[PDB]
Amino acid sequence: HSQLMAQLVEVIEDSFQMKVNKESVNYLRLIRHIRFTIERIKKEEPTKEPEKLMLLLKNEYPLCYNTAWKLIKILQQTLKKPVHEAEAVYLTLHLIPI
Amino acid sequence: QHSQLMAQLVEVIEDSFQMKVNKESVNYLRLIRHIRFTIERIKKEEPTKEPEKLMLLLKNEYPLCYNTAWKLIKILQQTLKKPVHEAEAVYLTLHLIPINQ
Repeated sequence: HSQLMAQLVEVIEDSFQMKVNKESVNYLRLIRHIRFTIERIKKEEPTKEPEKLMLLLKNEYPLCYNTAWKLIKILQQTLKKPVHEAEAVYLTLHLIPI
Repeated sequence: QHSQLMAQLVEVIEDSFQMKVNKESVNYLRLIRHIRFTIERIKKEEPTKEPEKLMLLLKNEYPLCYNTAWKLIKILQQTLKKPVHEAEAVYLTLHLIPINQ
């Protein structure tokens, strides 16, 4: 899907008004994710909703991810209630901009 | 309140990122609002509809990456001629975020 991948890349460059770093880990990862999503779509297999997101966030933003978990550690120690993993995902996403 | 708890969460954030949060800024306010909601869901022991919640979060907080992901998803659907699920837009947004920055 050479022309398809090129077109997807162009939409991203136009939209974000940047040129991709084709050297970078983030880019290499994106193209691999797109190639794999193509296959899942062809096969009509479901997306993994949950624990997949966690690994992704850990790899893309280790510092925000681990920061989320230190927050959650303090919350558990204080409030004593269990913490559903989905909470580390939301916090990681709220921390990235800071 | 959870005032001291909040204060302690913010120090930890400041120290992790090697920064000072301007406590008279919109991003100090945004941050603590999201954090109080986390506390409330933990204390009250409430689960979230995770695909549903992420889509809402991303739309509000990463609107450029989210909207661009939806455009890509529609291209894939039209080219491959297959259904695409909502979860794709989410996982694709998360790969774009580090790209836009």
